[PDB]
Amino acid sequence: LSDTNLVIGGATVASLALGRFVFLGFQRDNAKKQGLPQQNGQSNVEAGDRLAEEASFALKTNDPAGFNLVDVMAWGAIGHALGYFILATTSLNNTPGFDPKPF
Amino acid sequence: RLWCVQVKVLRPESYWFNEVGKVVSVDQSGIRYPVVVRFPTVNYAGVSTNNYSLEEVQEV
Amino acid sequence: FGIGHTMQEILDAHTPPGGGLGAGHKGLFDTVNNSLHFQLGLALASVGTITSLVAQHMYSLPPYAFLAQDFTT
Amino acid sequence: SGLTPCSESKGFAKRQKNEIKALTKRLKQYEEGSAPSLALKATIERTEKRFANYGNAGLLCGTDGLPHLISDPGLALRFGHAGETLIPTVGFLYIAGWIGTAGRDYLIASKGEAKPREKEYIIDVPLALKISAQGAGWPFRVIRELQKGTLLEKDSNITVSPR
Amino acid sequence: KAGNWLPGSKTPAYLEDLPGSYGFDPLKLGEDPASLKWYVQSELVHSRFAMAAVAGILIPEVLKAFGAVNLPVWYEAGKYAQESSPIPFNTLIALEIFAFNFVEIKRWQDFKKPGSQGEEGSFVGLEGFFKGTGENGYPGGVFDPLGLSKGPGYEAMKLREIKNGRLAMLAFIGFASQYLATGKGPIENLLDHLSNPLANNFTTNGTSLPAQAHPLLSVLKP
Amino acid sequence: AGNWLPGSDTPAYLDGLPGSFGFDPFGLGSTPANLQRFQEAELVHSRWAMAGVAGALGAELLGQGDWYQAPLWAVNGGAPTYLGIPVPFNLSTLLAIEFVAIAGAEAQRNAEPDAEKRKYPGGAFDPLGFSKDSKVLEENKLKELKNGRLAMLAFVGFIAQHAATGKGPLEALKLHLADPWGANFATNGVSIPYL
Amino acid sequence: GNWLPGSDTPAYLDGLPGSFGFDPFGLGSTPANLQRFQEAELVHSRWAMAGAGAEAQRNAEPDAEKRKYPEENKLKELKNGRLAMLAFVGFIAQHAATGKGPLEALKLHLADPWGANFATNGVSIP
Ligand code: CHL
Ligand code: CLA
Ligand code: CLA
Ligand code: CLA
Ligand SMILES: CC1=C(/C=C/C(C)=C/C=C/C(C)=C/C=C/C=C(C)/C=C/C=C(C)/C=C/C2=C(C)CCCC2(C)C)C(C)(C)CCC1
Ligand SMILES: CC(=O)/C=C/C=C(C)/C=C\[C@H]1[C@H](C)CCCC1(C)C
Repeated sequence: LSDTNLVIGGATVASLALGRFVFLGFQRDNAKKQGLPQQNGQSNVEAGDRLAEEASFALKTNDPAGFNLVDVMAWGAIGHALGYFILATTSLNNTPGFDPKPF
Repeated sequence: RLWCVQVKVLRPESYWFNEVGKVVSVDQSGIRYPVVVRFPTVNYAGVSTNNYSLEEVQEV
Repeated sequence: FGIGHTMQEILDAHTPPGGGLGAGHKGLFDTVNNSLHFQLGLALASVGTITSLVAQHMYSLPPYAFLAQDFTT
Repeated sequence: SGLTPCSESKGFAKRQKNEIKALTKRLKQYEEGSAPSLALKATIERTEKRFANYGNAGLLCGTDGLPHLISDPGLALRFGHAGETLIPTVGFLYIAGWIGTAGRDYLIASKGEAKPREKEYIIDVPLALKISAQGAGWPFRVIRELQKGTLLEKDSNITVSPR
Repeated sequence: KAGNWLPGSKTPAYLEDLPGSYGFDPLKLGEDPASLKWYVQSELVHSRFAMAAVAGILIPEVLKAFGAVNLPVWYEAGKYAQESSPIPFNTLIALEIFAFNFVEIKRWQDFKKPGSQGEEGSFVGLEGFFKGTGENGYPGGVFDPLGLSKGPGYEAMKLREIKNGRLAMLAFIGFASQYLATGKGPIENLLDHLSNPLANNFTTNGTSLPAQAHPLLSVLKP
Repeated sequence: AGNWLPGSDTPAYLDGLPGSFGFDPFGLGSTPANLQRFQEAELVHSRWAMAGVAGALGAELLGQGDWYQAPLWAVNGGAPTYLGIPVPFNLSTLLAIEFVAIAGAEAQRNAEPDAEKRKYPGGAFDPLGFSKDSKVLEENKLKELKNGRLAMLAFVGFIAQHAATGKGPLEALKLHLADPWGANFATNGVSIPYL
Repeated sequence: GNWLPGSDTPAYLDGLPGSFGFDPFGLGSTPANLQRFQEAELVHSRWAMAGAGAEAQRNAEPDAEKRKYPEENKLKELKNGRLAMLAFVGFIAQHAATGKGPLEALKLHLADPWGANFATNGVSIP
């Protein structure tokens, strides 16, 4: 439990919780309305792109709210990015000689 | 439709599209472009008259 | 993977509600995606502008050692 | 812009002195009272008056010793340079709107004639002179046409090519 | 019509019934009726401003010439009033901007919709002040406290207002030009003209006829 | 409830709205979906501004300093205190907690499909039942919008005054009261830049 | 009677208590403004004669006469009250113009009616 452990783990946990409980409905209905990528009124796989088939692992999860593996990677990536931003800004502001503030 | 009534040309490829000309005569024998229209300006070929269908002119 | 934006829907969504741009960007995904000449025109406009940016920035902010002293180069 | 007033610019003074010296060097080959001597002395007098007038107008001078004009309306009004570009802008725009309004009025008046093209190459000179005199009040009339909606022809009455 | 500005000319028909009309519109500025209404209001507003200004210049100058008062001359009265003014310059400008924004917007709204500043609920209970008269440029109410617009000399008073207004407008521009050309006040200019009218006029002030544009001035002299 | 510009023609789409004085000279409300979104936005801005101006004035009136100096412990190495009592958090914890809480509240608010409830939700947000009667509720909507508009203008005044003169709001009020004709926006060197 | 004998008074003013027909600018031409300005005159006059919860309950009732009077004595009150507001404005103006109190200036007027008044001091006339 160091400062790195605290900031990275707390940011990741907060991001995963925000994606699981708060923004899951918003993300879900935006991804529903935007839908699959299209070309000329058809999805890419219907148009003949076999490599564009939806990955079968990505939907079914066993989480009761439907939080799947892809959600975990996305929200954990956001959490790691936020935690490293905090750690880097703190590292800059604690190093003598560096002062990014506008006053 | 009437003789000497102003009409607006609706044919897009016409030089006088959206402009107003004067009906010279309307052929009554069922030809494809019966409305003869005279214009105050010449087109690029120096011509001032052209024939139009009924749906190609609008009475103004 | 079930996440990410769909460009056709982004373009279809960006129409000002006051009607100032008519139908907006509706249908432009298929217009761009089906026309190699639209894509090449966009690519050439952007790349050529970037080439000019390279010219304007390499003389004033020379990135290579002993380049600024080499006047001919 | 780091410039200096021309009345205190050393390059400005050097340019005046050098131009006068060249004209005076040309002068010492003619008798006094001759036409070349009088012409050269008149040119010298005009040169001295020009340099004095450009110094007295508050013009700014560069390192070249030459007057540089200020054209931002803010910098001109606060620092006394409105006579360089801003007042000429107003004067030009007034005369240009006069010329354009007189031309438009003549064209509109000729449009109602039986032979409208005849007035375009055989000028109705009394009508043209009358319309030209009335162009002095162009901004009032043009602004009224703009608010009334009669300045512009409607888009449905103008020919366009197929798109 | 009050007359013809140029006897024998054809006067425009749209100026036949306006008060103070002499058929004078050679530039045809008032040919459009909406423009004519706006210009009637503008001429009245300019007339009343110039009227009050020329009064506030001439009457102090006349009383100064008579030895009554010794108020400062008009082109320097801004300096002398500002030093003794309790309110500083910037606050005076801001207050003037606020007050004139308010009153000119009310006047403008009445111009666009006549009688609309006097309707019920328009002002905060005091809308009866500003009922208007249905006449462009003649508000009344508070602005006519003695009710003299309801008398039978109203039409002649409109004509008196416009002609005195035009005279005052010309007079103020004369005040400004005379100061810029001579550097003295208007009563001093009049007394100098009265002392020698042939030699003391605009042809000798050194500004109205520029010497470069008029080379005969330096030639045809004793 | 009146006319912002008496004697002027007012837009017909504004007729009947709570707090309507016919003010839309730029025609931003001519689109109905935009008008409904703008109504929600004006109400949210009004309520945030009323709470914010009340906090900025009352925290100062309790000796805790003006609104500008409240966060500067986070940049001067100080510590947060509420009414003198020390608060046991750092700035990053405050940001995380505020983000989580406000994001949850605004995500719950955004989900409401009903147009009336997106503006006037009621229910658990009206535990005292002022929305029981319509005639009280309608005039309270006008009261809410007018108070909120005043608070929005007040907060922008706080910001602009502190930018121009560098003083707190109560100090600016004291300075104006000591010399009204000589200490105002016109006498700073900022608001009218050409004197 | 009439504030100006010979002037024709407006018809909306006739019948009101204390109506001498004085409304040159027609501020009371509408009943809504005339009813509210009747309350304002009475409240101003009552405060001048004598010189939140009380003022809120003043307009809580929905009646018309109770906001004003919650026929001879009404005219008596209105003629006395108007003199009181004139007197208070005179007090403010005189203390602004001479710097003295309202009672000693009465003695100054009595001791010199022709050499000490609003004309002589350099405030009311510059
Ligand atoms: C008609 C207005 C007007 C005019 C012609 C003048 C003219 C003059 N003033 Mg005065 N002033 C005027 C209004 C005012 N002045 C002053 C306060 C002073 C001071 C303190 C001093 C002067 C002095 C002077 C003289 C100095 C010359 C100068 O600086 O050019 C100014 C030229 C102008 C034409 C005046 C300003 C421009 C314009 C007329 C203002 C009004 C335009 C409208 C606001 C436009 C509104 C647009 C609408 C459509 C929204 C000059 C004779 C001074 C001088 O004599 O030095 C010894 C001096 O010391 N003025 C105030 C108080 C804020 C005014 C309020 O309106
Ligand atoms: C209100 C009208 C009016 C009157 C009565 C005067 C009177 C005078 N002016 Mg001013 N003046 C006016 C308006 C007026 N001016 C205007 C509009 C301008 C700007 C062009 C001037 C610019 C001016 C200058 C630069 C000078 C005078 C000077 C004079 C003096 C006469 C000699 C002269 O040069 O005439 C001025 C000549 C003009 C051509 C201006 C005429 C303008 C008016 C409006 C013409 C209409 C007159 C009218 C038909 C009859 C007037 C009758 C009267 C009872 C109103 C005299 C004190 C001189 C001076 O100050 O004293 C020695 C002088 O140097 N005037
Ligand atoms: C007051 C509120 C407000 C404001 C100011 C705007 C402003 C804007 N919105 Mg709207 N919007 C609003 C409310 C608002 N919005 C609301 C409540 C919603 C619902 C959520 C939207 C939803 C919305 C969508 C979905 C879109 C916009 C878009 C736009 C933009 C273009 C609108 C338009 O019609 O352009 C009119 C433009 C023209 C008619 C063309 C003008 C071309 C000029 C004349 C060319 C000049 C070239 C020049 C001469 C050459 C170079 C100059 C040289 C000096 C360099 C603009 C930034 C669009 C966009 O652009 O988003 C970024 C868009 O897709 N809005
Ligand atoms: C009645 C005269 C008149 C008017 C009001 C206009 C107005 C306009 N011109 Mg057109 N033009 C004219 C005559 C006129 N033009 C003539 C005679 C020519 C042939 C040389 C052109 C060739 C021309 C081109 C090639 C272009 C314009 C464009 C424009 C527009 C922008 C302004 C401009 O670019 O000026 C520039 C004007 C010129 C370069 C030519 C002006 C020549 C003189 C000064 C004007 C004619 C005066 C006329 C003889 C007066 C007779 C009146 C008298 C009998 C009473 C504007 C709609 C531009 C555009 O369309 O903008 C959107 C544009 O690209 N003009
Ligand atoms: C099962 C379960 C659960 C859960 C838990 C867990 C198990 C979780 C985990 C999760 C996690 C733990 C996740 C994580 C993730 C992460 C991630 C995915 C990451 C990523 C990263 C990144 C992306 C990074 C990047 C970068 C780099 C590399 C460099 C620098 C910059 C940056 C930072 C950007 C619970 C209890 C609730 C319930 C019951 C059951
Ligand atoms: C300042 C600038 O950037 C653009 C201004 C020009 C206008 C308003 C264009 C013309 C209008 C007029 C009123 C009728 C024709 C079409 C328009 C667009 C409505």
